[PDB]
Amino acid sequence: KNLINIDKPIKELPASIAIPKEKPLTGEQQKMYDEVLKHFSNPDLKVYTSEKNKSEDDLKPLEEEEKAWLTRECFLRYLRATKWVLKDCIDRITMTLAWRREFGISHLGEEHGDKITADLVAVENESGKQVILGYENDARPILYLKPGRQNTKTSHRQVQHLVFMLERVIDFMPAGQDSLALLIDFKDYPDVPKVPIGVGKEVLHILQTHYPERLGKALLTNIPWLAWTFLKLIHPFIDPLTREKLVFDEPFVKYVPKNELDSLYGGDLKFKYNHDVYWPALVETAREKRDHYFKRFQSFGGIVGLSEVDLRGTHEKLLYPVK
Amino acid sequence: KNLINIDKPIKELPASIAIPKEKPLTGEQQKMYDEVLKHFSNPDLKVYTSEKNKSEDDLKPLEEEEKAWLTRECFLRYLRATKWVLKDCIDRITMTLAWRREFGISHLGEEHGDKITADLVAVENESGKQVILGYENDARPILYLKPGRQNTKTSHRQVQHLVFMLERVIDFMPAGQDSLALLIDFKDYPDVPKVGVGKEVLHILQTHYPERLGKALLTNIPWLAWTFLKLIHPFIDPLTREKLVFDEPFVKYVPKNELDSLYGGDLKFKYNHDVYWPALVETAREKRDHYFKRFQSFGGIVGLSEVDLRGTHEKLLYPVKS
Repeated sequence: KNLINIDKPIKELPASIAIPKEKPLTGEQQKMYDEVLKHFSNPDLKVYTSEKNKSEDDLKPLEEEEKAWLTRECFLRYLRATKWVLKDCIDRITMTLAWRREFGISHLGEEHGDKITADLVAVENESGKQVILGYENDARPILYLKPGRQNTKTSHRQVQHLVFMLERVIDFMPAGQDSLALLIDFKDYPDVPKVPIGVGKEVLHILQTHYPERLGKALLTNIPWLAWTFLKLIHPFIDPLTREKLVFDEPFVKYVPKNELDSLYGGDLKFKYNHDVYWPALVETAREKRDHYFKRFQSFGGIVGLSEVDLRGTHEKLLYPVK
Repeated sequence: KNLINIDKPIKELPASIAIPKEKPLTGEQQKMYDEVLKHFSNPDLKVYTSEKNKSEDDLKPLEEEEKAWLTRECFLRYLRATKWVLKDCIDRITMTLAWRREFGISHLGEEHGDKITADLVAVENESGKQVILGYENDARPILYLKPGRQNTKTSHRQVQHLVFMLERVIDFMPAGQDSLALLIDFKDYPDVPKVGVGKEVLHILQTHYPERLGKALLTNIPWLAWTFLKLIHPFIDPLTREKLVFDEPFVKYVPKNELDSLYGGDLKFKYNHDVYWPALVETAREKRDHYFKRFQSFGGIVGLSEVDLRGTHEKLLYPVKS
């Protein structure tokens, strides 16, 4: 039958998928990067404790978990997102640090004090409306979004749930990659009892402001007829780089290995969502990844600027020693 | 209290809305335009009789009603849409002529032989899912699209209906304007009985109606869809996103006395098919009769200006270069 029955996240990137080569930095880009590193490596630096309630009178230094989040690639994502405008890059990183503090995820895990816990959001995922499973052609972990399986009413918890899953998919990043792939299925799921808007604006703000360069590819399917037409109509007018991220009306297998894809979309993975099995496995797997990540961070001096290639790897010597 | 009950299309652009003056052409654009004019003014020109069934062995000369469609502004719309690439402009105009013939609308009206008649598509508009009414700040006639009021099963007739309405809003273009404004309401309408096409509609819109979308005002957008629009919006080229309007008071773009009260305007409009449809069709018909009569009075030649065809002044504002 060729189908592979699976019910838990795939812990590692298979050796069959190579890690895409990283685009090189120009002498000047390398110079701006050093400026960002210097700024955040300042032992006296203090940052706002909140984004929404930002106050020049309430600043706090970088904690250890924050220094571990301020990585080489974190700097690069912001540098590229702000089009290498040093001042904007610094400001954005600072505001995301403030937001992570206000939102309750600045500690890199509930085990370090995060207010956003697995138990807090677990109910939101009981119908499997979001699933982390598999990796695509460019080694990007896959996040399935199935709005047609909505099981709860509009609430702020829905936002915390989304942020939690995004942070988890990020934990699943293999060494050498920092972008994810979203597979969005708009189909209606009647088997899922439907529950009987402010959240939209907060979701948008978070996605556009605090997760720069995370969208590697977006695979769309079962798009509503009318929505499809509007996408086709505006498509010729979307910036080249962005349009290349959008994939639709194409074989998903063309972008995702067959054994890494849900059979529901042409792959070989016979996946059925079972909460009492999938959720505990996801949380634990993510936990082990961050434990390793944080342990490496400490073994390398616990300083700002370390590379995620090194933090997520096991090689003895640093591939990217800090200047 | 300050509302106005209305149940039929507004026939003329009010004197209170000025027609935006057009930008003059550069010496180079002018040169290219003359090229288009020369090509389509060729007395020996023959063009395909169909787009989908295009055949080099089946070419027919331009009929009188087609020369009337090949206006100065028709050439310019295609020139602008093809980024002033002569070869592309000429090819596109030719395929649209071929498409209009195959689709059944190459005669400028059922009165001249159009296969697409008002009677043919009338039922598609019974629930008022599309309405032509009013003009906005830039004198663009307004076309309302209420997909939540769908009253029929999917079919090619729905396509014919859409094309018919587009051709009608074009008949409503005031002299000096050739772009329309679309007001789309995605709200669901339960009070309306419920129940490739999508691909055909896309092809027509993207290929045979260049530069017609002046403004697209959107409202009652679904939450999830709204998020995607906001997310991709920063990456849409400037000119295109300026055309899109949402999360803004429509009155900012449409005079209140030209806007449906459901969206903040003062027009209290209720769709009554037996009243609205006959008026729309007749008004459009009268506009087409005038347009064609003017065309004939000016020699019935290719290249005439829609400003002159839709106006009443005696002397031409845009004489055709001999």
